[PDB]
Amino acid sequence: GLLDGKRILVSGIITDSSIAFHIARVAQEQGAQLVLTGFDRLRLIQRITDRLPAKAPLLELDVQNEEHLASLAGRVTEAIGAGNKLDGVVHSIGFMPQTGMGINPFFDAPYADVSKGIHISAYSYASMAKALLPIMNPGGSIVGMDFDPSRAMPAYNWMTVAKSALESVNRFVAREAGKYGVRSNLVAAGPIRTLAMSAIVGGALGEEAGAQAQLLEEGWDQRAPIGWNMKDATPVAKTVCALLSDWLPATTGDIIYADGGAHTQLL
Amino acid sequence: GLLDGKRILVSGIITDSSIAFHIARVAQEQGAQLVLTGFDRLRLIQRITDRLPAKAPLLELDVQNEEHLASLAGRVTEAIGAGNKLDGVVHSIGFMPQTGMGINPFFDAPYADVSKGIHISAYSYASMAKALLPIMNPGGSIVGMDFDPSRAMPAYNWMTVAKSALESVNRFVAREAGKYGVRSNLVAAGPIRTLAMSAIVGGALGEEAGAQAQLLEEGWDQRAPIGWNMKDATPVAKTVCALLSDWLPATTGDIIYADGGAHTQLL
Amino acid sequence: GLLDGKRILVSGIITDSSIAFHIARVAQEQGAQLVLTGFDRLRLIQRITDRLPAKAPLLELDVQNEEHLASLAGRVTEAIGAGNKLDGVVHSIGFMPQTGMGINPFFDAPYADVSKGIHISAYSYASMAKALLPIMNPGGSIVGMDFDPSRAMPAYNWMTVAKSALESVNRFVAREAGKYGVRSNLVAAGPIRTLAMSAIVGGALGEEAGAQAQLLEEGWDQRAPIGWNMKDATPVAKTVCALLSDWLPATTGDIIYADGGAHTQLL
Amino acid sequence: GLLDGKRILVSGIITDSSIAFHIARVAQEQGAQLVLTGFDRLRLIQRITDRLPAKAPLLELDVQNEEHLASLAGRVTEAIGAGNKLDGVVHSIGFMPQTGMGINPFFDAPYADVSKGIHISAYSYASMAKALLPIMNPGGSIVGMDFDPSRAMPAYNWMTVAKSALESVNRFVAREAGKYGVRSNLVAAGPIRTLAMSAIVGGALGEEAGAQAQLLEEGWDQRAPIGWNMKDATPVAKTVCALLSDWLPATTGDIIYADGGAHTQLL
Ligand SMILES: NC(=O)c1ccc[n+]([C@@H]2O[C@H](COP(=O)([O-])OP(=O)(O)OC[C@H]3O[C@@H](n4cnc5c(N)ncnc54)[C@H](O)[C@@H]3O)[C@@H](O)[C@H]2O)c1
Ligand SMILES: NC(=O)c1ccc[n+]([C@@H]2O[C@H](COP(=O)([O-])OP(=O)(O)OC[C@H]3O[C@@H](n4cnc5c(N)ncnc54)[C@H](O)[C@@H]3O)[C@@H](O)[C@H]2O)c1
Ligand SMILES: NC(=O)c1ccc[n+]([C@@H]2O[C@H](COP(=O)([O-])OP(=O)(O)OC[C@H]3O[C@@H](n4cnc5c(N)ncnc54)[C@H](O)[C@@H]3O)[C@@H](O)[C@H]2O)c1
Ligand SMILES: NC(=O)c1ccc[n+]([C@@H]2O[C@H](COP(=O)([O-])OP(=O)(O)OC[C@H]3O[C@@H](n4cnc5c(N)ncnc54)[C@H](O)[C@@H]3O)[C@@H](O)[C@H]2O)c1
Ligand SMILES: Cc1ccccc1Oc1ccc(Cn2cc(-c3ccccc3)nn2)cc1O
Ligand SMILES: Cc1ccccc1Oc1ccc(Cn2cc(-c3ccccc3)nn2)cc1O
Ligand SMILES: Cc1ccccc1Oc1ccc(Cn2cc(-c3ccccc3)nn2)cc1O
Ligand SMILES: Cc1ccccc1Oc1ccc(Cn2cc(-c3ccccc3)nn2)cc1O
Repeated sequence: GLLDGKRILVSGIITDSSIAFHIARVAQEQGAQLVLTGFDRLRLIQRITDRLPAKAPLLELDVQNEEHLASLAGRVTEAIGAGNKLDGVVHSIGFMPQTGMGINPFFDAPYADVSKGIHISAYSYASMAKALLPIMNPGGSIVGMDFDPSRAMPAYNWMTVAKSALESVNRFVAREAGKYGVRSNLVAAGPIRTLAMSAIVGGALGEEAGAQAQLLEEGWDQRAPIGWNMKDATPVAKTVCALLSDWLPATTGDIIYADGGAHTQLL
Repeated sequence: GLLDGKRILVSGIITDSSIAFHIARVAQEQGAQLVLTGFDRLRLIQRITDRLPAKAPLLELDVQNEEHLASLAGRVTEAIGAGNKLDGVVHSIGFMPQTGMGINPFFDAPYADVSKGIHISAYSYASMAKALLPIMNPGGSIVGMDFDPSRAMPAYNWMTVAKSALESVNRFVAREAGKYGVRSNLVAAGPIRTLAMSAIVGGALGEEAGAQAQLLEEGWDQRAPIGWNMKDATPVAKTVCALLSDWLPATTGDIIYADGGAHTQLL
Repeated sequence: GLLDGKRILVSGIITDSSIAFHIARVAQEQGAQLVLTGFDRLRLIQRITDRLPAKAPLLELDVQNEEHLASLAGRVTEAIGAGNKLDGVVHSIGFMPQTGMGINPFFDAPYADVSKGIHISAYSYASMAKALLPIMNPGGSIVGMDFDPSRAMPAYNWMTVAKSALESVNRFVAREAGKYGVRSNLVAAGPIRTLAMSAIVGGALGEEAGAQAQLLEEGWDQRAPIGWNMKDATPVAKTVCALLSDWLPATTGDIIYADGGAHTQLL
Repeated sequence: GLLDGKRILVSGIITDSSIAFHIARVAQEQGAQLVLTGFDRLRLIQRITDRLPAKAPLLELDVQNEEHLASLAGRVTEAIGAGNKLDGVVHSIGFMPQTGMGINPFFDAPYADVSKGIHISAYSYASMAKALLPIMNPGGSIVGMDFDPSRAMPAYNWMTVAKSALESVNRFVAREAGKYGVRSNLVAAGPIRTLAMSAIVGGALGEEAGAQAQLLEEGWDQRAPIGWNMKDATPVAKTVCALLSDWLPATTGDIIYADGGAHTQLL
């Protein structure tokens, strides 16, 4: 059991296909005690989480609500029992208005919208560290989720630009985080079939949405030396737990690529 | 002459210390017929432009102003005579509330503020692109000003994150600018003491900021294999003018490091 | 146990301060049955390995010897018993003649000598993948030691170049090793005083070179957001064990930074 | 004219479709006094060099020839008149045995051949810099030819490794030419149909060469935001002149991308 002891916060669950779900599962399979946080559809996230191995707490956290952020360390400490601190925080959060995604012209998305995506997808990583680092033991990890925005691509539009700032924010978080002996990292996963995969990126594609298999399976399974599997999230979960473990103890402000090696290949 | 005949629009002039002032001057010397935009202190900017070698038109461009961007389309054409287009555009524009800068803590920066910075620092590259690309001739360049943000650093804080996104946006303009025959690039300059810079370097933004800003400005020259001068703005103006020219016709979505080679060395 | 049941070959031990030795000890601690290789002073190496927490077989491997490579495939299976195969291979091997290193100019190293360093430090990575992939299991892992050569530096000179090579070779091996079910990566470690290093650090390879040394070695702890101490190889000896394990299953051709996060920071 | 009165040494011409040939032509149009260096078939190079828009001195230079480099500064001074110096060096030199190219398996290229490949196409950039830096005026430029080696790719095999070091070397020539006030940069060009393309890459690629070649132009013009045409060598010739002129006066140890901007895009 790799994450034994280790109390870990885990945000961004919505379905049993949602990335955070498998991070949560694999964590529990390795002896982690969890605290999970939801957003908007709580009765529904609630139903989902019972499928996880252990009975685990569920806090509400709209990452745009300044009140939810203040009362966060509060609500958490009362869930793992005061005295005990957090060893891990997982940030699997993202949103971006459909107006700056897929076939909708890049120039046409308004800043009002792109701000919302950037607030949730990237800034919220720093605002969560503010909230949680206090209630964290030294040697514990923060892990956030990233998709390689280092090159531009069709569809991913303004979410590329957001994830691009996520990366930057993550290198500045690892400094504040290090003051407490805590690491801050992102995992750059390949594509995984989840809700956002199909609803956000999927719907904003419209007619040229048959692209999603050409582009993708082209840029990933074809490129990856060990193959990629859009239907298999356990790889990226296994990788997220490695950063939560003590086994990458000198890695911080970094990005790990769980993408089948596809960013290191051109063809 | 170099930019002979070409019609370049240049934004971001505020003083004669400003990067935009030099890009403008060096341009004019090479035969560029200009158009300028300023922001806020228009009468004060009017004074400074008359110091440039030749007289050039001046337009008001609040980059946050929805009206301005829209009419900007026309106001320019009315300024160079309809039946004439721009063969280049320079975006030397930037901002961040003294809270995502300096001694001011990284976490303390409110998103309300971090956004106002990003709106002006990064997004407005796409703003101007959509605004102006219709009145742009094939063969033209768009050149934005950038500061190497791939690594974190003290004080610069949320401006790094904004510059980090501005780079990602640059690659998504490159794609749309490509329709019209235009290249999109950033010149990553090293530091020049200006209105914005020298403010935080004297302790106005804290004594511990001006401290960390020495180590930067000094250690930069050390690394630069051909040296670095905070006071000479001419080489970056010269480099920006090279992209405006006919001489880099295979560069787009890309970044040119005009930093005296500093980013390539470790010590 | 982490490598519980895995049978890993570890090259490159020469003292009890070699990055190798620690990788091997930590690997043994986690339940990994081992096989080792040594070079040159084989008699003294014998002494060293015995101080390991477990008995391990020792093979001779002059990575330049085109014969040693040829038999190596077989000599190993002989050492773990036919019908058994390796679940991991480690490559902590490197060498550069004191002419492309130190007070010695960059220009003065002859190609004869530069090549020797490149044969042992870079090419010899594919050398061993060739020799060993046949006898490797699926799920297996290849890991070799890297030192961040993306930016140039004083003194390291040609070993810098040979790492830039080694980095590229790693991405190719990944393609070939992917055929057998095997990931191939590099742990990019910070500086460790491991004899090899600590030689130049005291004035052996010049006093001005040893000067430029501690400016790096200390410039590191300052940059590293969680700090970095050069006398402790246990953080990196673990990050190697992370890749050998089954917890990094989506990563190949990649480079992991166990450097205390100093490659992410500028200051 | 752009390079008026400047004296420039261009190596590695061998056809009228060689890249160094177009670099020569375009420089002369800008008004440069050239000095060329060929290799082996010096008499045939001579027939080709009269095709140039001017007459210019042609020397013999086997970069693998200890005598040639040794005499090199000599027979150059002699051919531009003494008291005069160089302002420009173009390094357009490359080679790798067919054994480490195309479909010829990667592990099977012997280090014997992989070494010759490096030395010539990589090391030689440093050994020429030594040869000429003495005889260069401050303000000059050394320029190399590079293919983007950051990600791996089919066929380009061990030549990816050479170019992968040709960069690491170029960052060390940068700081030794720093001493003399001279810049050292590489131009990463896109694919351009030349002799080497057809003989070494399309030669060691079997019957399926030319098929991958037609499919590369397509899948590059695609990725390029401003398109790309393999038959036109002009744009990369124009980019290398931009690096010789005064106009990128603060760019050294760096790489300029002349690929139509394809590396910044993923699809
Ligand atoms: N599956 C992919 O292809 C993929 C690959 C790499 C990285 N990512 C990133 O990793 C994460 C995983 O996303 P996913 O694939 O699981 O889709 P998902 O929608 O199932 O998970 C994303 C989560 O965002 C949460 N969320 C949305 N708005 C919020 C707000 N205002 N405040 C707090 N939470 C909010 C949702 O409740 C949801 O559970 C995201 O950050 C995403 O951008 C996804
Ligand atoms: N000073 C340096 O050392 C340096 C180095 C590298 C990159 N840069 C970048 O170059 C650009 C400008 O640098 P600078 O030294 O000239 O700063 P500056 O303060 O001297 O002038 C920059 C411009 O910001 C403009 N601006 C602010 N808000 C605006 C808005 N809402 N709408 C339109 N314009 C607005 C101002 O009007 C001003 O003219 C920026 O993008 C900056 O990040 C500066
Ligand atoms: N010392 C550090 O701080 C440091 C940091 C990052 C990466 N590295 C890398 O890690 C590896 C080893 O570093 P180290 O700290 O263990 O120093 P070390 O000298 O103790 O280990 C280097 C190895 O070179 C081996 N060697 C030389 N020629 C050989 C050949 N022909 N065949 C087989 N082995 C040969 C030696 O036997 C020795 O074990 C290298 O690849 C090196 O560049 C070292
Ligand atoms: N062909 C492309 O599209 C392309 C793209 C990016 C970079 N490049 C680079 O540009 C340069 C030239 O390639 P090219 O397209 O002009 O092919 P080319 O063969 O027409 O020119 C290459 C030159 O290398 C010379 N050469 C080979 N061995 C030599 C040696 N031992 N000493 C001195 N000269 C030697 C050749 O004789 C020839 O003149 C190389 O560095 C190459 O890798 C080419
Ligand atoms: C949570 C969230 C909010 C907002 C946006 C996305 C999102 O979640 C993600 C969903 C999928 C991916 C990866 N991805 C994209 C597409 C694709 C389609 C077309 C072109 C190229 C990529 N396919 N696989 C990354 C994500 O971050
Ligand atoms: C217009 C504008 C508004 C708001 C902020 C910046 C800005 O413009 C810039 C001005 C100078 C630079 C370069 N730079 C960095 C530093 C430094 C500072 C603090 C700490 C360590 C380094 N000094 N000089 C970059 C800019 O983007
Ligand atoms: C195995 C081997 C053979 C030959 C040479 C090196 C070598 O191995 C390494 C030893 C130490 C390092 C890390 N490192 C570099 C320096 C340093 C010195 C001068 C300037 C700036 C850095 N100090 N610590 C990396 C290595 O690859
Ligand atoms: C001078 C020299 C000696 C030896 C080898 C190359 C060389 O020079 C070059 C020749 C052509 C290119 C461009 N390129 C690559 C390939 C390709 C085909 C298939 C897959 C992936 C790449 N096709 N076109 C680049 C070069 O640097």
